[PDB]
Amino acid sequence: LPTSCNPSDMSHGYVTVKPRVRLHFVELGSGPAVCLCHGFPESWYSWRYQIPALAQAGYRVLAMDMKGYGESSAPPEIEEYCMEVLCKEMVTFLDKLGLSQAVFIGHDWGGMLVWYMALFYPERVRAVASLNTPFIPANPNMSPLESIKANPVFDYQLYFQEPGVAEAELEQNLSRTFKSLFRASDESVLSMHKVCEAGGLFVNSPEEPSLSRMVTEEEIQFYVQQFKKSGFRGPLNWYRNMERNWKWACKSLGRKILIPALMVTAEKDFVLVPQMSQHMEDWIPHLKRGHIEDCGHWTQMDKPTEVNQILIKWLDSDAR
Ligand SMILES: O=C(Cn1cc(C(=O)C(F)(F)F)c2cc(Br)ccc21)NC1CCCCCC1
Ligand SMILES: [Br-]
Repeated sequence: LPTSCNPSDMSHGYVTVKPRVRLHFVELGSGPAVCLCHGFPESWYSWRYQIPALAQAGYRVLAMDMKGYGESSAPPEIEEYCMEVLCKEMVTFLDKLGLSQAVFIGHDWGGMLVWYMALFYPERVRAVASLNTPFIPANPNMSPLESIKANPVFDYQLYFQEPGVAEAELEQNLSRTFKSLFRASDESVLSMHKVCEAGGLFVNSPEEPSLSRMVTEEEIQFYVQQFKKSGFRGPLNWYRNMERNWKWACKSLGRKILIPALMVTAEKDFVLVPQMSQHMEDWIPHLKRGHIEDCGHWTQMDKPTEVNQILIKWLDSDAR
């Protein structure tokens, strides 16, 4: 396993992007700035195997707690978590750090964010990489509701819409929640396509799940402690701006991403399947790619060595 991170041995940074919205990050290394943006329901700590490796390779790594998470602010309002607001806040973050540009690397919702940053703020994005999450141009002729209903494996997203419902289930037993979620593909105890019918994520899953081979008890407990701070409302709110996000995205239609760009697919992510990325070169002509076999949704901790090799190869070449 690559070198990991001990939270108390990190530098912890805090930037107020607006009154009452303060973003926390950890920072390691010197060199060009690289900003890592996690997914749902994660942490800066999801990048624990990439932070040392990137620092060692000659980068200044800034691993965020995204808004809603960890030591970052978690306001309750849904519209605080639309992409337009989130991206503008990441630009403010760079401004207050005095960074003209950073490389942005995201996974999952953080992947979506970094695509949006590359599209709307290219002057601030030196290069962009996404793990698992593709870049799909908004289709102005289709409602987000339609699109989500048109894919069985997105059913959990409908469950996530009604405020309070998923929060209560996810918060009920945090250790159960993270042990249930953070599993390899072959260890999965959940089906994303059968959730609204069933009445929740964990209705058919073990009350006392085993520990995945991917994680230790201590690592699970870190996530538990982080999610006692603000719970899952802010995180889930990332999913509750589908119309607002689509309207914003439509404003960028026709624009091509011309900065250096990397798309990394994961063979065994059964929601963000590799084939979802198949047309991206239409919009990102000089896209580069990596592909990780035997890798599920939780890319960074499933295949940390492979992620590190892909990112470093790309950083040291196409991205410069
Ligand atoms: O919804 C997710 C994250 N996500 C949650 C999963 C769960 O098990 C949980 F219970 F937590 F909800 C989950 C499971 C797999 Br497999 C993959 C991804 C998962 N990401 C979206 C994907 C769609 C469009 C792009 C933006 C990001
Ligand atoms: Br999966």
